[PDB]
Amino acid sequence: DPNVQQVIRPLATIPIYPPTQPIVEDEALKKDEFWKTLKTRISEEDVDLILETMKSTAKVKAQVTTTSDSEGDPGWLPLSFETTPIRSTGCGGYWSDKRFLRPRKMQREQSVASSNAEIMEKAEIALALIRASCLHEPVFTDPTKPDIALKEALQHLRLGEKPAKMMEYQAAEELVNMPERDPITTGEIPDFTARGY
Amino acid sequence: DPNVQQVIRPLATIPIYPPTQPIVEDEALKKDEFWKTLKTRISEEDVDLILETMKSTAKVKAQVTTTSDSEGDPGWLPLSFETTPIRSTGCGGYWSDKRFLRPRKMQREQSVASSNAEIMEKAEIALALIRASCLHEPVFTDPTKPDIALKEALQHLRLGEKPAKMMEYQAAEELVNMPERDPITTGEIPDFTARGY
Amino acid sequence: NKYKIMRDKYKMQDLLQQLVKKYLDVSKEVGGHQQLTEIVDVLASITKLALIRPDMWRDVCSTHTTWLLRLACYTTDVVASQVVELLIVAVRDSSVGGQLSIQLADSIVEAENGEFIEKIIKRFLIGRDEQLRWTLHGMLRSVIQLASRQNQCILVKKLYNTIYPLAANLGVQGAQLVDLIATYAPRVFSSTELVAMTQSEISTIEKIRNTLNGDGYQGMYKLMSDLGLGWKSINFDRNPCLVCFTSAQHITCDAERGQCVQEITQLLIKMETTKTKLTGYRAACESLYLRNRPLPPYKLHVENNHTSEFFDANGTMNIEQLPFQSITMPMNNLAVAIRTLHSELCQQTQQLMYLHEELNRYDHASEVSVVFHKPQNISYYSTGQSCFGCLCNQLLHSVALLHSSCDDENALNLILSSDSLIEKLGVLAQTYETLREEVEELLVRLMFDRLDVTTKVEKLIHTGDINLSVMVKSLMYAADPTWQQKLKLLIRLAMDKRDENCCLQALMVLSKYLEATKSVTLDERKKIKLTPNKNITKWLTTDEEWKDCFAPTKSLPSNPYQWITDCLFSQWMSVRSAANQLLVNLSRQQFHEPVALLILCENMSKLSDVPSSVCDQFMCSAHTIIDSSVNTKARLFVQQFHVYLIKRIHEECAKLHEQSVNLLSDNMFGERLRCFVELLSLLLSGSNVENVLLKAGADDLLIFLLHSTIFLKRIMTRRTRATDSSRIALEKLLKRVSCRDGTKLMSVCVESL
Amino acid sequence: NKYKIMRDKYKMQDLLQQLVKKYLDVSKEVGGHQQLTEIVDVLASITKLALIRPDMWRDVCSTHTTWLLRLACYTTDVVASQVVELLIVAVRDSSVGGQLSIQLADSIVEAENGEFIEKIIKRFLIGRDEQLRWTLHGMLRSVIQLASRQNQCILVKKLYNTIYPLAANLGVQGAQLVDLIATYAPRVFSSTELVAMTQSEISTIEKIRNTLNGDGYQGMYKLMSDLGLGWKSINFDRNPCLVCFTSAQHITCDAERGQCVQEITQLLIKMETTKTKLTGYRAACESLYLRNRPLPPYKLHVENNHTSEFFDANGTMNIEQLPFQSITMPMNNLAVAIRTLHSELCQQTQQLMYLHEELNRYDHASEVSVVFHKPQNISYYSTGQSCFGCLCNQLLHSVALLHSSCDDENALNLILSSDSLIEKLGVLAQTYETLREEVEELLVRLMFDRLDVTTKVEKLIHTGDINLSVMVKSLMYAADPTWQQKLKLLIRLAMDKRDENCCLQALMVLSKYLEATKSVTLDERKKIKLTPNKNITKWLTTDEEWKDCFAPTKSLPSNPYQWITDCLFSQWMSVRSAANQLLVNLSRQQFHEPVALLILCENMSKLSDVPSSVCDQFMCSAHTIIDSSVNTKARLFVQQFHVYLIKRIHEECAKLHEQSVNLLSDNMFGERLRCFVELLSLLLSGSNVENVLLKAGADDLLIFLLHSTIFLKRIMTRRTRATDSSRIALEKLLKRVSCRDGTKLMSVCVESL
Ligand SMILES: [Zn+2]
Ligand SMILES: [Zn+2]
Repeated sequence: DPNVQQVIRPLATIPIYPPTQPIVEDEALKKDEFWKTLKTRISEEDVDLILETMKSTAKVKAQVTTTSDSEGDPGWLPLSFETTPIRSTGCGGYWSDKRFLRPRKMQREQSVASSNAEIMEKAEIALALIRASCLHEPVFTDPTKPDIALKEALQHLRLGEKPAKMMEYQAAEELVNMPERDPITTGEIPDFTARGY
Repeated sequence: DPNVQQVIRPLATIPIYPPTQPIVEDEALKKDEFWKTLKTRISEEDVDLILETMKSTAKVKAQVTTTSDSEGDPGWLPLSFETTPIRSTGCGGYWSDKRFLRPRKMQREQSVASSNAEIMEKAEIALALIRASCLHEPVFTDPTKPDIALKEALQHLRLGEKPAKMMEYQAAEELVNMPERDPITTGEIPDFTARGY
Repeated sequence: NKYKIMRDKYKMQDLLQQLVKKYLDVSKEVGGHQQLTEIVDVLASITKLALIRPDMWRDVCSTHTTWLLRLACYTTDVVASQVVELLIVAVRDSSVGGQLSIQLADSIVEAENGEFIEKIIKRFLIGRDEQLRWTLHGMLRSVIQLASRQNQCILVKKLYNTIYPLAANLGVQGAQLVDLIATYAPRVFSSTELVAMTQSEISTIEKIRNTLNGDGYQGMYKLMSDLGLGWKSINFDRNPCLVCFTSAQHITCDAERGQCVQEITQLLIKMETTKTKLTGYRAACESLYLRNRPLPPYKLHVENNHTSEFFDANGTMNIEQLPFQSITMPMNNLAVAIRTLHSELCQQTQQLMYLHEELNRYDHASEVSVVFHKPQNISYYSTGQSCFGCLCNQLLHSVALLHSSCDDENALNLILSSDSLIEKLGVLAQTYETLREEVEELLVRLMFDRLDVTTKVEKLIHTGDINLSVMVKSLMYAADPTWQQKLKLLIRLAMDKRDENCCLQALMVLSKYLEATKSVTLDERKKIKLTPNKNITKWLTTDEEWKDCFAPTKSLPSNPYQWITDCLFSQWMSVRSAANQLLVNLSRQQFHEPVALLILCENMSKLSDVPSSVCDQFMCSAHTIIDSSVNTKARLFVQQFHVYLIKRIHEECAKLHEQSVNLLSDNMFGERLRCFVELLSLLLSGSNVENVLLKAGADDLLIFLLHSTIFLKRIMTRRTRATDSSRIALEKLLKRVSCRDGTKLMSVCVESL
Repeated sequence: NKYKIMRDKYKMQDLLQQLVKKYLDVSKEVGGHQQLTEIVDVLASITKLALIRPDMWRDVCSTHTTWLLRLACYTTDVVASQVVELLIVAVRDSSVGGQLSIQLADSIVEAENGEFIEKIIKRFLIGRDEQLRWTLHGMLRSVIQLASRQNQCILVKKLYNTIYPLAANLGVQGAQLVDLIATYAPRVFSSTELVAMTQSEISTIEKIRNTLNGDGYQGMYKLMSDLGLGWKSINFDRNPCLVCFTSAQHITCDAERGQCVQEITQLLIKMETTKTKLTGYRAACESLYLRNRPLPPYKLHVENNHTSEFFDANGTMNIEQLPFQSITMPMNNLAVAIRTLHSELCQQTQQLMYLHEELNRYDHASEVSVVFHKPQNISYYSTGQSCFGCLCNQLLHSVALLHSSCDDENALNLILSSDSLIEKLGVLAQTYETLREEVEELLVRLMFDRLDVTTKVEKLIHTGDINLSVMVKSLMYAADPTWQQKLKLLIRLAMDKRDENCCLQALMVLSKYLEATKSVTLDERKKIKLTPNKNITKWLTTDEEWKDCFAPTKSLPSNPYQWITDCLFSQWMSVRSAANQLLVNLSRQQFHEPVALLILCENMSKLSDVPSSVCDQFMCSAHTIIDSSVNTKARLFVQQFHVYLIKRIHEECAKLHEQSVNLLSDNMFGERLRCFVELLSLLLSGSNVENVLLKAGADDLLIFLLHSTIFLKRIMTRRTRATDSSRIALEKLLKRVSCRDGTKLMSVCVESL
């Protein structure tokens, strides 16, 4: 069928629950309270593995059959919208036919060096604009070390502030519906036929 | 059926072609050239009837079976639109039920004299506003005489200007489609198989 | 007959004995279906014979009012409804010959310090069922009309101070109560109490305005209005509002309870999936509105793979279209799909409520009697606190209360002195259509003979914060001694802006003013005075009353009075029809036929400069004005109008060969010629007077008729219907002229040859 | 094989002999069906053998080009199409081994001083049939590419000076010709001719703008756009445009001619009635738009009683509605009715044309041969001079010509120096959507490395005469050395107005700029410099380049850089998704993962102040950024992010009993708790590294896990799906913690007891 298009296109779902020279510590890490508290909780091999993972950077490279109430794997599903605004119906494609010869909206001719420089400058400006939005401006003494950079960025928030002495959670009240009884029944009946003649 | 309304209501059609003390002339009428010309065209009874009519004031008091191409009586058909604007769908009738008791949008209480005075003043202002729109402001010395008022209103337009010496109307050109013949046929054929070997 | 009356008395008293005894016996133990059935038949039996003798039933009810009130208050819906109807029959059906109905109403109000009536009002007047709300509205009306002053006051204060706060988050369920309060508060409340109520309602209006302005209802309202889905679908992926959408085996052992728990667990997943699908559809609806591509994907939280498959199968549209359904059909299909999903969500919510009710009944209410009323947990499951419709309805209730309180001078002063209340109300009315009408009405009340308020509202209209339509509404009510200022403002705005809406409103107001003169006598109508143009110019420019017009604060634009005549040929057909109707109405007034004729003759020259598709209303108006009467025809003939018409026809015929050779020009030529020929035929045809007119004026149109008929016959391929009609009418005129004057036709033919 | 080649050559030349002889013989006398049938078979036979040896056919055609050109020019459509295809096969299909194709193209162009090619172009290139228009477009392309310089110039001047004026009033029929001119004029025209053509196109643009502004197309366009009928129904009661709507016995004696005349007479009445009905429907459509009642009646001219009965029967609607089709269904029904009437009018027009053609053929062409082409009187019956679509198409043709001429310096100067041409083009693009795209493209061409033009367009955008989207388009093309100014303007407008469209456009542009970095190597990407905030502040406030930022003409508003983060929780979901996509893209850049983590942690606190329905995209972005890599998980764990998450969970659980008891609050609580628990589970689950992290960090979350699990398990009636998911995940975490550390769990339970 050539007159039917896909205007709402689901993409691949990202699952939420996953399916289950030497490197030495710096001077700041050895003085860090949480680090020493960690060293007394696990073995030395585990600490070495944690440190190696910390200091390293990852090598970056129809029909419906499932029921609504079915159990499965939760995830995030992205939807792409290849639709046209209703106000733009029948517009914007006057010269869309490939058989036309006029030079249409093609990209300009640029050398490799100039293109790379322009791309890098545009990315730099965009990154500066986004980075200025942080409430606390981060200062990076050495950005090639990931742990140091993350520490410098996040150390002022005091994420490690332990919750205070915790108490028992007060239970949330439940939904109860007890129909009201007549107080007379839960505890003199006049003779209606006596008077009134 | 209670869920169907009449949103377009035709009214009665006005047909276009109709189905086929003494009163004496004033001094201006006797001096009017057109009146003298009329006096020499018809009898005296006809002139008396015309004058009497001129000087007097009128006593003011489903299924489709007809085909599109049918012949009939032309006329003006008015259509009334009892529709609701689409932006106002489901609005404006919150207290429309007749069982409500709050004093709704009713008219204020007025005595007869005050109501008549207000109506007359409003009509006066509306008439003045509409009358100001004329290109030539009319002056009425006596509005109780209809012929005099109409003459005073319309005499400056010179409606009586006769068309000049008329000539023969030049006929409009007709639509003709004469296919173009080949000039060769309307008046040496080479031997194709001779050469080319 | 007295024996029969005594027998009926004993019968009803024994029946009520039976009703009370059986109700008590059923309430003793846990009842069943059969337990309340005979109660229902007993109630129906007393109902059937009660309307035979309503006065005696009133006496019986007044003797034992407390028992009936208790029965209505505590039993289930079936019993309580019939008992309430019995009370209504006892109260209203009497002929109020004495004071007995007054005593009955007083006993109903006073009974148990008003606890019983308060419970009945709380249960039925603001309940789910609309019929019971109307029933209690009627009962309250009767009781309030029929009671003493102190009891009336007690009941009204009870309705406002206690019942009204409970209906705060129910949109249309509090309509009847608000109506009763708005009707009866100004008569039984003191000035201080009215002022306090006005202040409370102002605070409620401000709170709702902040809520509407804060949660982004305006943009989403605009989105739903532009797509045509309607304002009732503001948040269709939300948990449904039960006010606006009105729409399991009895547990015995623990295994069935576990099954019910599992069913609830599955239903939660189903509801979540349905809401996710609705969210996806809402994102698509938003994408149809925004003009920017390649807009990014929207990510949803899903519990399984059902949503992805659903949008794979159903996420399609039709690129082929049949004109002019290129937009309507896809939107209709989208509306159908969203309706199906929303209905499914509503049924799921109802089933969840039923399941939880059954679990609660098994857990706790397994031994309660079936005769007692079972409350429904509606306040927990109803999301009315964030429903656009319910918020607008509560705003309407507050506006109604303010309008009802405006009759007090102190309350009116408080309303007028509030911090920009009028501007806020105007902006609210402008933004949302649902609030526009009633708010406008309140403004009309504040725009009474007060002049400063009118000046403030006019300044706000000039700024652009209040619609001009308010003024138009204010002009539709009489007995207002400040109508001249508003009329001046409307006329000036129509004269300046030349917008279609302003012109249409002004023309309709003027036409109504002219039409209103049919309600008075002819002697009053004959008193209209023909003032010069300078008077109306002074009225427009300055700020004087009409009677005083016999420094230039306001300045008129370039020639301003022409606007009306421009409206006679407007591109908007509604404005065209309005202006032509106004002209016809003007033609029917006293001493104003010459004015309409002059306007017609002045605007005749526009037929050659405007497309004929715009002039049609003017042609109809001209036909009507000329056909007003035979006397008008004779007067117009004496002024040589037929000479003008024949000259126009001659000029139109002589210039055919200069025009373009295409269908449009021929259509325009035919339409203009048809108008002229129809006017001439109407002038010269009719009764014997028109025959005399045709006979008298046959010398100056015979040769033109003959040559125009020949010229129209010479056309073969450029033929339109209007040209054929014109040729036929001209032939009729020529044939009728030459019927008894063949010598003149012969002489004319000789002169032309 | 040479014998076979000679036989084929003789056969083809003999077939051409028969073709010419039979064509002449048939043209001698009035032919019939059988007269051209064998001609058609001869053409088919010579075609079927032509593709076998295209070079020999090319030679034969080049020898006798004039006869084939004459046959294509003069015969009917069936013969002419085949002859044109034969010529195309002769020209294109050769391998251009030598100059033979050049000579063939030159002879085609030069033949009879170009009369034959001019006639062919006039007949087929701008004809009714689109396939033949494309065929002639291809033939002209091949001839122009394959000819000499002088012949190319002659052909292009002929196309522009002669053929182009004829297609003035045909909307889409002149598209191919305009395309050819726009492609080949700048290469063969001199500067003076290009300037003259530019001036002519500017004059055409001004004339069309005056026509559009004068006949009231803007208001009626708005009316049709607001009702959803579409811009293609601007005047549906008008005589149909034949370009935009593509869709009798042979007279022998005078009686049949009289019957044909009578049929024409009846058809005129039928067409008039149909147009009157369409006018009534148009008046109803207008009434659905205007808000003022009791708007007056509209009067129509009728020829009979059919229209009144039609509107009595069909003038109904449905008050009942199924939500949310309260608007869509009536509009769809109205569109269906108008479509039916319009189709009937189109068929009536076609029938009228056929009847007049038959009458003309009988009157005059009763003896002409059937082999000659029969012209159709389309220019008379086509009302394209007042068609909105055709006017817009001709405007698009002029815009394309201007864009093609912009390559010349003098033409560009003339365009820039015209009287407010840029402002007029911007206003035209803003008013009508059909013209928006292409006009914008031309503006982008005028907004090249020139700076003054950019300043003028920016001033016009600030005034409100040109849409900001133009700049966005200008930012989608590289190699422009003035992009910084436009980027500054867009960023400032998004920062100030906070309109949904401006924010969406700015966010998409920034996201595209960030995504473009995947096209370069890692060494180039590692050269990003982390400049302080003062540099970007100076860039925004002043008018310096980026490299120079290392008097304050422009002033920033209150804290301006927060806008992006505000967009992370916008009420418009498109803006929400755009901002979150931008954040995820930032997370993937060099040395910028800590920045994204800091933004995430700073905005985590907003979850308690905003409704959870708005935060969902932020939750997805947080999940993605945390799940970027295992090393990120370890680094975040060492910074004690899990302690923060467990504190948030504890605080959320402890404050439940303070919240209102309704469905909405429980849903929000469940969604927030689910987000926190999912983040914690993602942090602590995965590979062996995450198992080590969970083992190391079990002392500071065990008791919280236990007590939160108990608290969530204690809920029975206020259950949501999110709460169940959170409970299940917490139970999984607790079970996995206590699998091999039961002693710690026992100690914790003892401490809690
Ligand atoms: Zn609601
Ligand atoms: Zn067209």
